[PDB]
Amino acid sequence: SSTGLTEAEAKEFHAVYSQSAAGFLAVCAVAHVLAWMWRPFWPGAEGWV
Amino acid sequence: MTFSTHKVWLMFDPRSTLVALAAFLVVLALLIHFLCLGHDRFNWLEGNPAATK
Amino acid sequence: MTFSTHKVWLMFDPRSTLVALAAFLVVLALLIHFLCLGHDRFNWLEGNPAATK
Amino acid sequence: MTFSTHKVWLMFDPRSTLVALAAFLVVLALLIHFLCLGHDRFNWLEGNPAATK
Amino acid sequence: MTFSTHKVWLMFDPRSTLVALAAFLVVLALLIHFLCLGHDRFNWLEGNPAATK
Amino acid sequence: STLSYWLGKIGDAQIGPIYLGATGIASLIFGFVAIEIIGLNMLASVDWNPVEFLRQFPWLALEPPGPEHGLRAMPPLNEGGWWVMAGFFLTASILLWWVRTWQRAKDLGMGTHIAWAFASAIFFYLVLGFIRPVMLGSWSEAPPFGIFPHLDWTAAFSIRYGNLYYNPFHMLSIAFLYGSALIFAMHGATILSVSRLGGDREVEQITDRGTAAERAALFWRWTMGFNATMESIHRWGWWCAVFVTLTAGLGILLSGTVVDNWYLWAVKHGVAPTYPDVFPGVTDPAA
Amino acid sequence: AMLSFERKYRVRGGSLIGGDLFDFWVGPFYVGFFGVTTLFFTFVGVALIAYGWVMDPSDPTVWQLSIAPPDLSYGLGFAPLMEGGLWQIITICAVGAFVSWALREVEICRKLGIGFHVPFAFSFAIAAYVALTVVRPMLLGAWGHGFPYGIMSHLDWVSNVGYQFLHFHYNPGHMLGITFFFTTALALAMHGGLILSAANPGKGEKVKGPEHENTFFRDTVGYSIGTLGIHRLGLILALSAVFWSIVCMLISGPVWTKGWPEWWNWWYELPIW
Amino acid sequence: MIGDFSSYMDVAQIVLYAFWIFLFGVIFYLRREDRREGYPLERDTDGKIMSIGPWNLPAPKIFYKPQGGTYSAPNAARDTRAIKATRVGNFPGAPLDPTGDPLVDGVGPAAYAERADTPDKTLEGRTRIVPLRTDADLWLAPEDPDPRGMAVVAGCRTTVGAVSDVWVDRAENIIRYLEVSLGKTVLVPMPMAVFNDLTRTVTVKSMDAKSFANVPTPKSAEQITLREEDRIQAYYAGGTLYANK
Amino acid sequence: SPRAPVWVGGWFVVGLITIGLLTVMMGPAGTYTQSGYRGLMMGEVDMADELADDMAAPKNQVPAASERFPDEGPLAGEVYVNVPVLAHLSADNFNRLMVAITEWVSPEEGCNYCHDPDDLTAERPYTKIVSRRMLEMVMYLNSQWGDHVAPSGVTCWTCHRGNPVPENIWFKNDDADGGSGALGNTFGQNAASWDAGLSALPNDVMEAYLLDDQNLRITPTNDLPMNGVTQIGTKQAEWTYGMMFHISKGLGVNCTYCHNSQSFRVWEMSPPARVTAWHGIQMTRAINVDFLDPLQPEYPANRLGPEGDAPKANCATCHQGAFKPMYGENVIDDYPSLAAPG
Ligand code: BCL
Ligand code: BCL
Ligand code: BCL
Ligand code: BCL
Ligand SMILES: CC[C@H]1c2cc3[nH]c4c(c3C)C(=O)[C@H](C(=O)OC)c4c3nc(cc4[nH]c(cc(n2)[C@@H]1C)c(C(C)=O)c4C)[C@@H](C)[C@@H]3CCC(=O)OC/C=C(/C)CCC[C@H](C)CCC[C@H](C)CCCC(C)C
Ligand SMILES: CC[C@H]1c2cc3[nH]c4c(c3C)C(=O)[C@H](C(=O)OC)c4c3nc(cc4[nH]c(cc(n2)[C@@H]1C)c(C(C)=O)c4C)[C@@H](C)[C@@H]3CCC(=O)OC/C=C(\C)CCC[C@H](C)CCC[C@H](C)CCCC(C)C
Ligand SMILES: CC(C)=CCC/C(C)=C\CC/C(C)=C/CC/C(C)=C/CC/C(C)=C/CC/C(C)=C/CC/C(C)=C\CC/C(C)=C/CC1=C(C)C(=O)c2ccccc2C1=O
Ligand SMILES: COC(C)(C)C/C=C/C(C)=C/C=C/C(C)=C/C=C/C(C)=C/C=C\C=C(C)\C=C\C=C(C)\C=C\C=C(C)\C=C\CC(C)(C)OC
Ligand code: HEC
Ligand code: HEC
Ligand SMILES: CCCCCCCCCCCCCCCCCC
Ligand SMILES: CCCCCCCCCCCCCCCCCC
Ligand SMILES: [Fe+3]
Ligand SMILES: [Mg+2]
Ligand SMILES: [Mg+2]
Ligand SMILES: [Mg+2]
Ligand SMILES: [Mg+2]
Repeated sequence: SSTGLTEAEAKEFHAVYSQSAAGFLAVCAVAHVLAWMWRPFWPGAEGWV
Repeated sequence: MTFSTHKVWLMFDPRSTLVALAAFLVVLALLIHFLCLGHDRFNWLEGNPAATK
Repeated sequence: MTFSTHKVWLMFDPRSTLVALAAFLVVLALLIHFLCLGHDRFNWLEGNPAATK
Repeated sequence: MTFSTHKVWLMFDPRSTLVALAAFLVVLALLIHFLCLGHDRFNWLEGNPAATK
Repeated sequence: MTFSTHKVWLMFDPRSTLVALAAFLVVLALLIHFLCLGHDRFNWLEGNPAATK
Repeated sequence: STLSYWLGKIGDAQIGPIYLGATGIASLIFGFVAIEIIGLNMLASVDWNPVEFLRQFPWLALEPPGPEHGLRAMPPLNEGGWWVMAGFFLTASILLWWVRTWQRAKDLGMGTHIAWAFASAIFFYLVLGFIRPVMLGSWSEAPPFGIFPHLDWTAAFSIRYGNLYYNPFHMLSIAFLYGSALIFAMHGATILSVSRLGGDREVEQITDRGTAAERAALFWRWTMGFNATMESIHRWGWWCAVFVTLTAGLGILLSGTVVDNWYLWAVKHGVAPTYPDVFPGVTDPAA
Repeated sequence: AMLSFERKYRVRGGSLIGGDLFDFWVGPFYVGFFGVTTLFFTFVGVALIAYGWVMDPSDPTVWQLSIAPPDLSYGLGFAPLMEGGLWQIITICAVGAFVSWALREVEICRKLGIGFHVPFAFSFAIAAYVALTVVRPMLLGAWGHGFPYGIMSHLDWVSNVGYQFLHFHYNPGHMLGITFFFTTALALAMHGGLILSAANPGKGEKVKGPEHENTFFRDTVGYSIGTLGIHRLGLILALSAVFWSIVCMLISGPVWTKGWPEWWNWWYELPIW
Repeated sequence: MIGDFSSYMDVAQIVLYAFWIFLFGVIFYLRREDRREGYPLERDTDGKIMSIGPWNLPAPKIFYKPQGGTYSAPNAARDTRAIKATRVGNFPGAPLDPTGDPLVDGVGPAAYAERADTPDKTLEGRTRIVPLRTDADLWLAPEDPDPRGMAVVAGCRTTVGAVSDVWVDRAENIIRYLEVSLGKTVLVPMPMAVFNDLTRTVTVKSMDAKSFANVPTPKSAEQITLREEDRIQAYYAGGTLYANK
Repeated sequence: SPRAPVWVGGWFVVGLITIGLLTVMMGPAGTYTQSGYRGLMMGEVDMADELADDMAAPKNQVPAASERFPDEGPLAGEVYVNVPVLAHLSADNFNRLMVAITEWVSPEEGCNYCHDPDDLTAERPYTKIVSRRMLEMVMYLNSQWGDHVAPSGVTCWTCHRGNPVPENIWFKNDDADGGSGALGNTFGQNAASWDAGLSALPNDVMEAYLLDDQNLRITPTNDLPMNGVTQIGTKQAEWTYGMMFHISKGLGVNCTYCHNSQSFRVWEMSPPARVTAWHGIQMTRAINVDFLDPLQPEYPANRLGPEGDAPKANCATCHQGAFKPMYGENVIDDYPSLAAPG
């Protein structure tokens, strides 16, 4: 409305936006799992020993 | 925002919102990568032993 | 963007988007090449031994 | 851009595109030449031994 | 630009292009002459031995 | 072409559009390369940590080659070569920006006065970074690319050549900077005082003198015995601003090349004050 | 009635003391009560400077002339005329002459029917001089803290006061004042060049107007300050430069007594890190 | 030694003296440019033109005005309008006393210059200062109060009228004058007006109720010339000295 | 909403109360002393409360010394076995010196810090070997460097001040160098280092001047350049400046304490304290070259530096932030044994 979009155009844009954001977040989660398997990043009580 | 909040794009202009989120995401990625490079254990290019102590 | 989202160009100007993408990609390539030059193992012009520790 | 995408020039102005490309290429060439001059093994005017270690 | 591509000057102003080319060529010649002067082997006015090491 | 309420209070509210052109794009490319070099050397100097970068940004710099390299055209990168590259790219971007300003003046049918005022600052910048190191044959005499480091360079340059207060061209440049501030406060206050009479429309007052220009002239005539015109005060200000950097370049050219101690130069020429000897028996212990 | 348009402006009025006795001109200069006081203080001060010049035993040149303030041991008291009293009297006369100059400018503005922006801006320079020779000395408890009245010796005072903090460049108020002074020269060059380019467009070009002036800066930096905004900006820049100079000198000694570089430990060791 | 010409002279001293010559030449040139208006000078007792050397008065330069015409400086034109003020004895420097009303006559702070008798134009050739009621492409920023409708108070604490319109500079987007209908319509220069949006009043302390009734008016109600602008602004500026007293 | 005109007078009162806020916030004003000529402003700028606190600091209070035994009795070289450097002291004075040294170096750890707990004759701890060279160094400083340390003198308290590790010691690469790979060379500067007064000046200058004999004299002695004399040195000026920051911080003084800023080069315009500081530079260089550095093999890895070098002394090791160590308190008159080698 204010931006100048119909509710149907907004729905399609949200569909593609949600798909893209879900793919991005899935890739980020996979990358964080890979980085944890490389080197865990929460230290214990002793540190990096 | 949620999977069902499709009307958020009736408030935010999609083109400008995507450029401000892309800019923010790139800057955040750069900051976190430099934070990893700035510490001995997570600098993958310096290649220190993982036990930096 | 996806192989099928051809309508993104009805919202983003192709010319300006291409120029911004080219600038960002060149800047990022320079950044990563400089970060490789800024590390002993990956500076290919300095030619340090691969094993650096 | 490929050998067959001749319609790019209906979207990009040939004159400004060529001038910007010339500027970018000159800056890139100068930067790479200076980076070579900035290393012992590739400064051809300083003429250090190739075996640099 | 090639020997038979005479329609450059239907897109580029011959006088402005000539002035810009003269400026660029003079600056580049000055730069390369400074490069030669700044290295011991190729400084022809300091006259160091060609064998420089 | 967006608007700005806060900027529309001090002045106009419209920001844009900006014309870059060919020389503008070239200057941006050169300058971005220079800025990338400088900033990445700063970030690498704190071992890439952005926390330490935020802590130490004023103290960080890209540093010139040491004196052991002389005027080597391209020193090793991490020994001043990065500084030489950043200086080259910054100089190219600044020169292309000067050409851009000259061209913008020409395409608008306007005179090239801002371009030739920028030429004075470019002359000072070039003396600081390139011309004087060439004559002295050492890149090390050039300022670092840093916030606190170029202040350190300023202080150490004054100390090295014996109290740059005694450099007559430094005195002249300080006189011209003080005069730039003086003249610009004078002119701003004068135009604001005759703004009730249309005095801010100065170019219209130049080709058609109004009571604003007459009263502005008469205020200064009755104050200090002489005055300028609505256009001549701008020549006064332009020349005063140009002389700042012109005398700055002239006084930096002469430091180390023809004069090596400025206080002793002033002593030879009867300029340095002599003070009563409060410490009667102090001599050099190494003599 | 000297200029070709000055006769119609030379009328009575503008006096700050309410009287017609001093309302007259001598040549181009307007004389007021404050003009008379300005000349009184000025001639006293100049004659005392000449006296201190001829009484100097070292036979100084014009550059080496110096009338130094009293010793710090005299405090806020009175020194012998040859031991700082001359500097004190010249300081009093200089303050009086500068205030009288500002008030005479107020009188001239009132006569011309214009604003008092010029006396107000000159009051900032007067405040800088006062903060250097009267206020800061009282804050530090001695008139010997003021600078000597000499062309070259006040440079030595500046140098030694700066090196009393081991690096005066690191003073934050000094940084702000230097930034504003350099920006004032930048803005003055830009403004003078723009007005000269609009008034002198060249050969075959007409005199450009406000549209071209605004277009040149919107096309160069991306923003146009306007023709009224540029003069406000310039006055603000010069006044901010002098204000930050006053601040930096009032925090040096009265506030900061140690090296200036270590003041930035507030940022280097900010509680965040 | 390196930079020496003798045991006393040296290169820096000579460069300094060369800059002294250049600076004195620049100051001479600048002082020549200062004399493009108001010179040659005239005596304060009989108006006799004083002789100035051709080395102090520059040759006339021609300004090609944007809307046509050529202005020269110097121009040999001298303001010789009769000043309605007198003094007892033609002593040099003696100030003048207005004979009648200094505001209407234009004496002193009310004096104005005989500028062009044509309205100021823009680049495209349309009137620069016009009332807002005529132009639809120009409005007032909603962040700022609207002067229209505000009461107008003089320097004697008297409500002399209300603001009916605002005259805007079309070349700078700035309000130049306030059209005030006296409770018959006058233009108040905006720098001479102080706005109070809480009480909805505009204070013009430079005018009295008597002075507002004698404010010069433009020939046209949607068009003002540079001379009319100059006269009105001079009237309000002279009101600071001649109105409330 | 209507725009409210700004209350100029009310905000002027607020400005006055903010000036009061600033006055209470940022100073009772520093105390000045004048050392040179009027109008020059050569002198010291000190906060009175902070200067009084530093004088009343525990490190500046020299411990009370017991009455000295008459030096006429059995020497320590015959009563004791391993006393090569204190074989000329009477045994009573030897015990007094041991007690004083314990009070000066290791009061908390006691006699066992430098001695084997069950054998005072055994040179087992490295601390005893270091302390013997400490004694030799103190004797050498008192006998040979009276141009600087007299009449106050130096004892174990002058540097150690009641703890085994003196407060201000330095190593070669004391400030970690920045830069990864081919980028980021800090050149021994461009950091917030307390050696340079938290300035971006060279922070590793002590090696060039207090261990090496590099030139601190950058300012030429002639107004015009010579043919063989260098015409550069701005970066070399930064090294001298950083060294002068170290000197100023070690003595708690400003540049005007030893210099007239009109010319940092002219000794005739300098206070006589600059001559004492010259002898101090020579003495510190002698200390580091002759005693403190050759002790590196005797130190454990815990005591060495990042470069594996021995700890070294500077101007701040003795002065500890005062123009004189302990502000001029005499420490050698009570201990003539530490005043000269036997
Ligand atoms: C390159 C070929 C196609 C393309 C084909 C696809 C396909 C197929 C997919 C995506 C998906 C995505 N694309 Mg895509 N995409 C294109 C151009 C772009 C551009 C751009 C402005 O150039 C951007 C910013 C994106 C961005 C994105 C992400 C928002 C999204 C998933 C994020 C991700 O993979 O993590 C990492 C992302 C980044 C680091 C940002 C860069 C994105 C890169 C350039 C896109 C290519 C990734 C794709 C998997 C590789 C296919 C190319 C092969 C060589 C043929 N695409 C072009 C037109 N894109 C995925 C998705 O939407 O999930 C449901 C997906 O499955
Ligand atoms: C990615 C796919 C969908 C999406 C799917 C969901 C779902 C499902 C949920 C949310 C919820 C939220 N989303 Mg969401 N969300 C989207 C895009 C966004 C964007 C954006 C500008 O892109 C923003 C700022 C947000 C912000 C938010 C939060 C304000 C809100 C609760 C905060 C939270 O749980 O984590 C704290 C915030 C952060 C850690 C940073 C915020 C940025 C990221 C993108 C948040 C996403 C978290 C969400 C769980 C992702 C799940 C997607 C997977 C496919 C399951 N979303 C897109 C359109 N979002 C939750 C909610 O409403 O509360 C009950 C919720 O259950
Ligand atoms: C040189 C002669 C033709 C040309 C012939 C081809 C052919 C054939 C191909 C491409 C392909 C590409 N071209 Mg091409 N291309 C041209 C001019 C350009 C320009 C330009 C503004 O000048 C740009 C930015 C590009 C960019 C690109 C890439 C986007 C794309 C593949 C990327 C890649 O290879 O990574 C590297 C890219 C870069 C480092 C930046 C681009 C710089 C150069 C000019 C890229 C050329 C790469 C291409 C493989 C070289 C082939 C030229 C030979 C004579 C055949 N081309 C000119 C007009 N180009 C490929 C493609 O799209 O397939 C999917 C491909 O097969
Ligand atoms: C000098 C005589 C002719 C000319 C004759 C030719 C011929 C023949 C050829 C080219 C070709 C090229 N020319 Mg040509 N070219 C001319 C002037 C120019 C100018 C200019 C603004 O002056 C530019 C930028 C160019 C640029 C170019 C390149 C884009 C292209 C590839 C060559 C190359 O190695 O790239 C690197 C470019 C540079 C480092 C800057 C270019 C500067 C010089 C002028 C390049 C000339 C190269 C050419 C071999 C000169 C030989 C002249 C002999 C007498 C034949 N030419 C003039 C008008 N040019 C070639 C081509 O199109 O490939 C299929 C080719 O076969
Ligand atoms: C009379 C002497 C005074 C003076 C004069 C002067 N300087 C001038 C001028 C004049 C008259 C100009 O016309 C010119 C100017 O344009 O000023 C606004 C300039 C100038 N004075 C400058 C600064 C300056 N002047 C100074 C001083 C002074 N200048 C003197 C006091 C100083 C000081 C005190 O040291 C400084 C720092 C510049 C603002 C400007 C010249 C600009 C220039 O050279 O630009 C090219 C250099 C670059 C590094 C390019 C920018 C690179 C960035 C990476 C750009 C961003 C790119 C990016 C792709 C953008 C988009 C990002 C997206 C995410 C949106
Ligand atoms: C506040 C912003 C800037 C500013 C503004 C400013 N100054 C102004 C004005 C304005 C707006 C005026 O209207 C007024 C004027 O008329 O200018 C032509 C003035 C003025 N700015 C002046 C100078 C000046 N302004 C300076 C600075 C600045 N002025 C600021 C940068 C400096 C500096 C930095 O050094 C100087 C020297 C004068 C030309 C003039 C004021 C003239 C005046 O006061 O006349 C009356 C006094 C005398 C004729 C002489 C009195 C002499 C004493 C009795 C004895 C001497 C005492 C003195 C301390 C000795 C100094 C010795 C050494 C330190 C040299
Ligand atoms: C009772 C009795 C004793 C009577 C005798 C009375 C006598 C003798 C005289 C009258 C009384 C008095 C007090 C006289 C003053 C005497 C003195 C000392 C005069 C000189 C004072 C003085 C400050 C002189 C100038 C000093 C200098 C060098 C100033 C710097 C100026 C400078 C850097 C550049 C000049 C640039 C000019 C001319 C700027 C003014 C100017 C500005 C700023 C505009 O903006 C403007 C806008 C539009 C049109 C015109 C102008 C314009 O003219
Ligand atoms: C990580 O970083 C990112 C990517 C985020 C980007 C951010 C960058 C940042 C934050 C950069 C910050 C930079 C700062 C703060 C810079 C400050 C610089 C200052 C204050 C400089 C002061 C003075 C410098 C001067 C005067 C330098 C002059 C140098 C000159 C003129 C050099 C000329 C050299 C030439 C012409 C070389 C020519 C090449 C030759 C001819 C030698 O080749 C043979
Ligand atoms: C390190 C700072 C020491 C402390 C703590 C104590 N002593 Fe000491 N002792 C030290 C040195 C360097 C020497 C050698 C003297 C020399 O001339 O080289 C000594 C020696 C002794 C001895 C002599 C033992 C022998 O030779 O057989 C005795 C008896 C002795 N010291 C006593 C002693 C006492 C009583 C202490 C506590 C007050 C004490 N020592 C502490 C260094 C150090
Ligand atoms: C006494 C403790 C001093 C303080 C306080 C300061 N300086 Fe120093 N200065 C001192 C000495 C003993 C010497 C001579 C050293 C030598 O090897 O001859 C110096 C010398 C300088 C110099 C160089 C002089 C020359 O001939 O070039 C400079 C530039 C210098 N001093 C600067 C300086 C600064 C900036 C100070 C405040 C931070 C400072 N000095 C204080 C002794 C003392
Ligand atoms: C004149 C007699 C010898 C000197 C005696 C001491 C003089 C200085 C101390 C008294 C005066 C200082 C305080 C003055 C305050 C003035 C406040 C306006
Ligand atoms: C002996 C030294 C003489 C120095 C004279 C300097 C004269 C400088 C004149 C500068 C202005 C020239 C005219 C420019 C008008 C505008 C052109 C577009
Ligand atoms: Fe102006
Ligand atoms: Mg010679
Ligand atoms: Mg280091
Ligand atoms: Mg260190
Ligand atoms: Mg102190």
